[PDB]
Amino acid sequence: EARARLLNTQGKKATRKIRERMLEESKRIAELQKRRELKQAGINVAIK
Amino acid sequence: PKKVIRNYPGHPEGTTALKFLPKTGHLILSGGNDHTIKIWDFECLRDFQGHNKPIKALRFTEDCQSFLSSSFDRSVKIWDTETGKVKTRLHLNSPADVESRPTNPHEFIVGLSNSKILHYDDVQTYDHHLSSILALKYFPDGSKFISSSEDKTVRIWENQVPIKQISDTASMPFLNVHPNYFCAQSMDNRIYSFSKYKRHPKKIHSSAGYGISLAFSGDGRYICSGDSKSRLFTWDWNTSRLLIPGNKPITQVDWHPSKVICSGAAGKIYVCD
Amino acid sequence: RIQEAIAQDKTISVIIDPSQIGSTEGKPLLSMKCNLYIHEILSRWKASLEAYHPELFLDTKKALFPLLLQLRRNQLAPDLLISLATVLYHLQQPKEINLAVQSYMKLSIGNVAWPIGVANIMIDERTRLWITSIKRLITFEEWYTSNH
Amino acid sequence: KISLIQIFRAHLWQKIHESIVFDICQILDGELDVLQIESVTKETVHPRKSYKMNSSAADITMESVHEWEVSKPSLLHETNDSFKGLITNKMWFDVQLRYGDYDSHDISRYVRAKFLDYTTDNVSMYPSPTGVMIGIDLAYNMYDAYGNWFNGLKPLIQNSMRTIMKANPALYVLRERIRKGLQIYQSSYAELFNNDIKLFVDDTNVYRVTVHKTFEGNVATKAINGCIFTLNPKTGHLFLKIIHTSVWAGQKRLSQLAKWKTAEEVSALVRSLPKEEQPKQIIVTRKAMLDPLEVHMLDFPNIAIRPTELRLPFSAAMSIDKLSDVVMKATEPQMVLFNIYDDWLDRISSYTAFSRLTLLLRALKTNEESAKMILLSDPTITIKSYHLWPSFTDEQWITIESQMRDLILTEYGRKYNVNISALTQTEIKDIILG
RNA sequence: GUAUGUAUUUAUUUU
RNA sequence: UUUUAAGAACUAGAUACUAACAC
RNA sequence: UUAUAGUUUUUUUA
Repeated sequence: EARARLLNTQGKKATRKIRERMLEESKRIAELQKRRELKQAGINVAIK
Repeated sequence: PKKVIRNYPGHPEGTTALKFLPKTGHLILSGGNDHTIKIWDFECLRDFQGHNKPIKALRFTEDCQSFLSSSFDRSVKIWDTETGKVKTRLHLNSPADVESRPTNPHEFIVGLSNSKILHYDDVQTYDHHLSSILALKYFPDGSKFISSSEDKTVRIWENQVPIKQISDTASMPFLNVHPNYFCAQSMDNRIYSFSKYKRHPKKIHSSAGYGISLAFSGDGRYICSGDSKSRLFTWDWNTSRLLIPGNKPITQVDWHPSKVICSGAAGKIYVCD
Repeated sequence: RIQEAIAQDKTISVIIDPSQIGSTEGKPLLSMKCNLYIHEILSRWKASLEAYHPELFLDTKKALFPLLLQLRRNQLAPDLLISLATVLYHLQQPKEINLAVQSYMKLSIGNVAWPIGVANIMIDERTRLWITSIKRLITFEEWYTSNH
Repeated sequence: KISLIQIFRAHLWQKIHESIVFDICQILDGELDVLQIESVTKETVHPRKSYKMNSSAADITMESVHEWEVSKPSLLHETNDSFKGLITNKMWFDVQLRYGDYDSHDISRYVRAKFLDYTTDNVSMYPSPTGVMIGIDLAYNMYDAYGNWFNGLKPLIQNSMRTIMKANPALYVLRERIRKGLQIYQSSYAELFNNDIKLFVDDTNVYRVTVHKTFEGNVATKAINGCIFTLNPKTGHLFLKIIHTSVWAGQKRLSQLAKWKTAEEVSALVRSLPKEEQPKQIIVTRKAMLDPLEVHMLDFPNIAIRPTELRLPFSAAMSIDKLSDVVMKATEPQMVLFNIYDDWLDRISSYTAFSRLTLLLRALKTNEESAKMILLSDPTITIKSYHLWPSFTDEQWITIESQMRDLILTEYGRKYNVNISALTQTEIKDIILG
């Protein structure tokens, strides 16, 4: 319990940020391979 | 509508599974019931042997030049596309009927008559469905694994226990991920979707075009095309068997990265335009 | 005035074909059939009035009068005729009295009732009046087929 | 302001006005002869006259058999009157409602005040320029009538108000509710089977919370479809009102919202039904349903709600599939009718049918799945679509009565840490009955 | 018991 | 030119965090 | 336990 406790220094807010940011990156990757597979159909859809 | 562009014979046994090069669209990898894999040009390029028994599933990697094939021999075999030789052999699966390659993590997801889903470090075992596991998929955000089993359920997994259970199916033999963040799940007579589709008995694979067209292969040989938004069925076709009326069915199917590729139980691949 | 014609035709029976319940072309016909069947039920109740709640008969007839006129003139909305016909259809099946009551429950809740053996509606005051009496036709029928 | 906003809701005010005065629409709806009554003619009341105090109008016009002698206006309890000053036929009441306060706790100055002023005022609507005032302060429960007088009503009023102010429920809704807020309540069986129709509402299946992953981590709450389970114990046609989670979409805590949509469904079903098929009672184990039921059950003092006196096992209803099979299939909420007893009215009376049925529910409550196997152990005789429980022979039903019975006794003695061998009969009958 | 935050593209921008 | 995971199967649950859900 | 419930120092008898 303690040996696990010491190792995280931040507090709820920072961790919350780590998540939010990664979720943004999943959004990016997804939207990309959206556009990639649409290029494999040749139809070119512009990014927002 | 759709129609029949091309017929490709050349497998000795049935065609169980088909996957397509995710980058250049230049070829197929097609399993077989003869244990081989024959890489077709979207002519026959090469033959990849090395399984002793039939190949239920094949999946090609995006970020990697790797090809993960999996069979009834209880083994998940890697393939290095560069030099075309088996690199790695997995394990834990005394037949494995599904492989799906997690997009961003360098993971494998395998499943089969084990009734468990194994996350392979290219680590986790997911206790789960009460029967064999037919079809498995991977997603970048939450639930990262969707699974479908012959207990007639579909589970949405949290890999880091079940996040959600979907019981509305009355065996779920096929799923496909819409390239909208949803899934299309199948059963005997009713093809549903999950974040309905009108079907009379079609009993008993699915594929989703980027145009929101939802393909459904029959075991009666009928090709049931749908719109994905509505649920409407705008077309139903019937394949010509070959030069038995029982052998007419559709084992697998896929779309490229405007064409359709369906391996059939008649020992032929057909290309629908 | 075709409704004035269908009502005078002796070629229409009380038997309801469930396959016609949702038909657009058969609406005028089905509407008259419902009118004819309800009269037939009230007729058998009349014939055995002393044996089955005679004190409720008159009130039931009065509540059904406006519905019958509407059925005779094909004035019921599509969804409403569909629900009523479904109830009456199952009622014509002795071993389907429970499917009739189930259909009746939907109708009373404002939902469309489709044949079960084989979305929404709105209810008014005078309409609520005849929907209530329909339940009386159901209870009578159960008693009738049970006591003979 | 908080506490009051409790005390009145769903227009409990308006309901009060109807219950009282409309119930007089009965009592002097039927009195024709002795007072020379042609008919009871009242104007259709706009919905706001109950809670809008701007100005008032003639309510319920008495149109005499023959003729009537209007004395100069006095109170109900203002006595001695010479009626013959005038004559009318058509009449009316002014009967109203105001919650008074420690300044004005005497209505009568308000009675004659408002009455007089109204009568002599333009905006006041009258068919007859004679009539009667009956007001009430719900505050101190006072009431009064300052009318013009043609003879004979006076005690009919007097005594009748003794009844009303002691009876017509909405009052007793207050005097319940005010005591809720005030927290003063002064300190110091088989008949279920009698003729009139007795119904069973049990709501524990109505809102089913479903625990699910919290995006980050936490314990997530949700729900999945319920339905309202009601039956009469006798004739076995189930009323299931489907609860389709769409219902809960946007709002609040759904504990209160549960209880209130249960009440409104049960009521709507009742109202819609015929006077012949309506219940004469209602019986529920969960008494959190009292207030919602009641408050929607003002409208029917005919019916009478009665609770449980006795410990009861109804929460297993869903674990017996086919109905739950129906719960999970519904796209849109609807009623469905079913069959409780399989067919138990041939081979039994409903009597020991219901004893065996409770016992079934029991062994479904404690150990569950052992009981479900007991039922379906040999499926090789199969349940039809209409039945629910596994169809049996005589002996199968009978011994399974014994075994299901046995569970809670044995599991009991083990689990509750008090022995089964030292028992006395009446505690056995207790847990069996409850 | 909640504030707070996020996305909600339908009507085809030239090879 | 890089790399190599001991592998597979079976098992119960204790300490856990939290729950606009049950006095 | 209801018509809620982050700041309004949260909780004691003759």
